[PDB]
Amino acid sequence: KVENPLKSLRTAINRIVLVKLKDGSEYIGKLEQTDGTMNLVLRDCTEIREGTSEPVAKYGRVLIRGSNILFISVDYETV
Amino acid sequence: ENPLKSLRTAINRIVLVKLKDGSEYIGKLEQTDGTMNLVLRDCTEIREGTSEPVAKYGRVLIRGSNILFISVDYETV
Amino acid sequence: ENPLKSLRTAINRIVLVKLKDGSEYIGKLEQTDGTMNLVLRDCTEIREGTSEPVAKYGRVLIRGSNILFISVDYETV
Amino acid sequence: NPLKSLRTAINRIVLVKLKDGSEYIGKLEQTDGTMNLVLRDCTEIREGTSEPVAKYGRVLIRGSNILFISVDYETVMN
Amino acid sequence: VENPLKSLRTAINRIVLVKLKDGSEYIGKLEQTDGTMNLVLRDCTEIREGTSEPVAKYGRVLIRGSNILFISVDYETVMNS
Amino acid sequence: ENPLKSLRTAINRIVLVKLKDGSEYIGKLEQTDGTMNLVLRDCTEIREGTSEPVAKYGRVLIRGSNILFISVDYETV
Amino acid sequence: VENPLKSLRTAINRIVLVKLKDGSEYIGKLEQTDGTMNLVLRDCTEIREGTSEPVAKYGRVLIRGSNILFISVDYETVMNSEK
Repeated sequence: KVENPLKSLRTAINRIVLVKLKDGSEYIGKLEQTDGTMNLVLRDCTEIREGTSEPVAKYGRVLIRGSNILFISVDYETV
Repeated sequence: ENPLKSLRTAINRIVLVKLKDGSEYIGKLEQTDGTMNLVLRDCTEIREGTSEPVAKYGRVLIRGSNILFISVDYETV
Repeated sequence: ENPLKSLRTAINRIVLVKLKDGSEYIGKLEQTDGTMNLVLRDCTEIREGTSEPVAKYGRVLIRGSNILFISVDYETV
Repeated sequence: NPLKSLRTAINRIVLVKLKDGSEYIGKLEQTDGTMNLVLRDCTEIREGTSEPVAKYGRVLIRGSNILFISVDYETVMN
Repeated sequence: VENPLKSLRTAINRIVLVKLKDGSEYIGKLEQTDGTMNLVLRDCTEIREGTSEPVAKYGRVLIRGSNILFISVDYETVMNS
Repeated sequence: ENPLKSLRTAINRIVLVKLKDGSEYIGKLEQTDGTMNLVLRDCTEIREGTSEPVAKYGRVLIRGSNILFISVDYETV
Repeated sequence: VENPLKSLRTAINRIVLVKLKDGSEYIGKLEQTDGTMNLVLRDCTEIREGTSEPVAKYGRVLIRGSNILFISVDYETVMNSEK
């Protein structure tokens, strides 16, 4: 079957991803929805700071605007 | 399962709207457009943690173009 | 529903406009537009947080793409 | 509608504020749907005053960078 | 009357001034423009507060119209004062 | 003759991506498309001149509209 | 005489300067171009303000036309002041 960047976004549904917006902020959540424009819907969204033991704020269920995203960590693994 | 009807399901509830400014706002969502244009009843700007209320704007119309994200169920307390 | 119809209901009233640079402007709304191009009267710039006019501009055509939000029902005084 | 309010001020002085917050005045000649303007005798005046900074002559201002345009400057004369 | 792009198109073979989004100004001799306000200038040099300096020569440059604040189409008349 | 068809010659290779943040990231390019969206494996953030990584993000989807330039083969050897 | 984007294609194999919106300048030898001003460069070297002194080597880069301020076509001869 096919493989394209945007399909790989659609395959990350129901798993834990990191989204980095353009302001430099990073939010971890359980990916639930996507679209072509990269509009995300996440569950248990938590802002984090790199370094640090992850969370610094919780936002619950969040609709993210694809226009403002820099990248998406498709399968975020803490090791 | 569209990312947008999740938004329009959140109408009549209290939402958090963050903008590129890092500016966060909280208010009862009334109306919603496909380009994520927003109207909020009782929209008070809140700093992050802080104190919360910073400025009370009443009913605001928010351009969708300038939004980072929207916490659709921001009765997260 | 439709968020921009909420803009045609503020005409001939005072509104507050937050622009992208963060500067705020009060004035009386006259005409509107699809691109949220606004025309205000007695428009005075006020500084972030306060109600103090630091500059008055009179009748002002505002470009819509540079607007953060519009406080539609700025009675709240 | 707004963009015909703009044409009211043809051959009259308007004030234009760009995204970087720099303000410019000059006599409006020509406009279009994206608010691309043409001004004569363009100057930088400094905010609050009408004391020039830089003269620029006839200028074409790209519309997307415009914060606002005060079409009825020159009545701020009063 | 009117069509802002036209005043740009009659400015060919003239000395113009371009203020870009980075906030810097340049002068040069205009040579090619299009509908997207893309500019081709000769003898381009960065520009200042008053008269006009030669801070940095960039020669023959193509200027992407999407990042231009404005263009002064008769700048020679200006620095002829 | 096409700038983008030089990008797809870099798949499975290590490239450097500088976002508009100025922030730069190295990683094995896996997937691309016409919008210059990229998928990197072992995406790590770097500071030019230094050896230590700023952050590890693993397999990353990079949105194409926020990229400055792609070093479509970082031969640092 | 002709059309801006096309004058960019007469600059293939030349040393050109590219300034991005952030303000950083890069020097390299132009390979491939398209309508949206997307570029491919060899010898891509970031140079410091106005000078011709290298600060970072990037080799072959695909540059996004969206983020360009300008392109100094044939930049080679424009190295009078130094080298």
